[PDB]
Amino acid sequence: HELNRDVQQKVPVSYMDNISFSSLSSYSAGLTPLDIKSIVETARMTATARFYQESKKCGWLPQSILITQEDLSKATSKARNEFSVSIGAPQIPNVTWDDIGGIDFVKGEILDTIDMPLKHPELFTSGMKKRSGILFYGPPGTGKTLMAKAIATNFSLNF
Amino acid sequence: LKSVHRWLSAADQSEVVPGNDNIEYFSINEHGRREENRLRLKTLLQQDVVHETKTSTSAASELTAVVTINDLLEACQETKPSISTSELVKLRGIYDRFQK
Ligand SMILES: Nc1ncnc2c1ncn2[C@@H]1O[C@H](COP(=O)(O)OP(=O)(O)OP(=O)(O)O)[C@@H](O)[C@H]1O
Ligand SMILES: [Mg+2]
Repeated sequence: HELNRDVQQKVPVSYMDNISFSSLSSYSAGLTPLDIKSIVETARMTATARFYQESKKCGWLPQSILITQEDLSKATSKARNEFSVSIGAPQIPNVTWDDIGGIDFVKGEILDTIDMPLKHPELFTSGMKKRSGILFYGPPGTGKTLMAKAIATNFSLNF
Repeated sequence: LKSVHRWLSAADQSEVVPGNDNIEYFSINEHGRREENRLRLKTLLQQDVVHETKTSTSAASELTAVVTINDLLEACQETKPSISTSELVKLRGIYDRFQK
């Protein structure tokens, strides 16, 4: 009802329940400073555009505007860059390099500093042991530019 | 750390509430690549709201942080200074009498 009421157009609007509210909740949303309204409206425009696209006597008319996860992904990625002054970055600057913890022992240990505060060993006290934060010599000549991004996408959630 | 690793060695598996990985019919694969997993996950997430933020695995106490001698002797040998200490016994030698 809130998505519809302002569109006077007789054809109704809806999402469809294949949406992943959990995949929105973090991967799609990061720090974003509310005004999620901007997201949902940006989607509603784009979804309506493809509807009026097919409205030109194309192969079928599903008789309702239907939002889709792809337009939410596009919308959120646009929202991170239309705010072009923003210093931030998306979560997924990384491909083919998904945290290959077996390629070497050191890769087998980067995961320590993330897996632990993910509370998988315990619901830690948040008030005793100093954090195993990493100060990376790593491969000194080259690598580092990639390294942090690679782990950050694949076992964490923003950069 | 030793106590935590013993505790983790107790918490070392999903001892309760295993994953409900029931497999439905092998759908008639006239087309597609039988990627049933994503559809099954979407269906189960929609129907059960597993992320309703109330259930917990609770395979261990999250408590009972036992402490014991058992690993303390991993002190082994300390990498201490003052294996050679002539400088520091000369430090005492400055106060051999009460002067300064
Ligand atoms: N171990 C590696 N395996 C594969 N490609 C690598 C590796 N190390 C570096 N590269 C290449 O270089 C990139 C990451 O290292 P890069 O040369 O950008 O670092 P850098 O600019 O020296 O880092 P820093 O941020 O410390 O200045 C990767 O995108 C890849 O193209
Ligand atoms: Mg660099």
